[PDB]
Amino acid sequence: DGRYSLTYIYTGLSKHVEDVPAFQALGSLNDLQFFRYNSKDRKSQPMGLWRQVEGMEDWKQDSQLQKAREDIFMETLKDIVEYYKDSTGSHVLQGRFGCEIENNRSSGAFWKYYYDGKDYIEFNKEIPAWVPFDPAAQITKQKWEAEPVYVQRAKAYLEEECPATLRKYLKYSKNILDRQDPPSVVVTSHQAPGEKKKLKCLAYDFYPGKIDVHWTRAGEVQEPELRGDVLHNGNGTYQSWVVVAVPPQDTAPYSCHVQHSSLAQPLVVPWEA
Ligand SMILES: *[C@@H]1O[C@H](CO)[C@@H](O[C@@H]2O[C@H](CO)[C@@H](O)[C@H](O)[C@H]2NC(C)=O)[C@H](O)[C@H]1NC(C)=O
Ligand SMILES: *[C@@H]1O[C@H](CO)[C@@H](O)[C@H](O)[C@H]1NC(C)=O
Repeated sequence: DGRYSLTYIYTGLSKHVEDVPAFQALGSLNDLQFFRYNSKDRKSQPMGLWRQVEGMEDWKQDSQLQKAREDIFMETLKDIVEYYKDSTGSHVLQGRFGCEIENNRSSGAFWKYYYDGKDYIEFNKEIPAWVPFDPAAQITKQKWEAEPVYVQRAKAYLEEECPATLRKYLKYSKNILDRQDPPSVVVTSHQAPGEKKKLKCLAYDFYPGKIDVHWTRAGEVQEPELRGDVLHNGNGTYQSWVVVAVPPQDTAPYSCHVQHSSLAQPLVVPWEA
């Protein structure tokens, strides 16, 4: 088996402006986002290729869960501002948590918070306890450890529930995270009035993202003039391109090359002037 990670990111603003939700949550599985939730619509919604996966999660229920998470989160943000006596200001609290497995074996877990961008508090499951980094965190810690169960629960969340959720999801996501969709390529050219002719090699509809794309001028690998790539989350696919400018009198042979993990051997696509 390989590496898999389940990450969540919560964002809360103490004085949100118009059109910006006070609370936002999102979740990822590896390099893809599978869900989202904000305090405006208050609904946990699958995203990307997960919008088509059935029976992996009861979104209606997970929404009740996010609403409850939101309440605690925003109360936390509220208490920090109350502590700095600055409710007139605009502040942010960000949370990060999740885990990762490698070869079906839990390989890591994390739970950390940031206030106005600085480390606020984080959970150390080995102790187990919260570690304050900011003075107001001393209060927060006192609250999250007011009963013996609490840390026990937090430790149980990272060591048992989270990795269980991740495994459950992997069961329904093989057709998503384990894909090896081969790249479709397209060589194209454009002549800018006054400029040289440029050739653009495009690799698309492929996954995983790791890919090798380069041109060759007479069997000679060229230095790209431009270069970019993108991940279309709704699709779960990448696109990577390269662009070379060609001398207005060059006659040499131009061919594009693509190497990807899903290919038994590299691909070549010459440009026919
Ligand atoms: C995945 O989504 C991307 C982005 O929506 C698709 O790319 C678009 O494809 C259409 C027609 O093929 C083009 O007209 C658009 O210009 C493309 N968007 C851009 C700017 O990248 C892609 O085709 C989708 N792949 C699959 C397999 O559905
Ligand atoms: C790991 O995968 C096995 C099958 O490969 C599964 O039965 C098990 O529940 C998973 N996690 C463990 C070791 O509990």
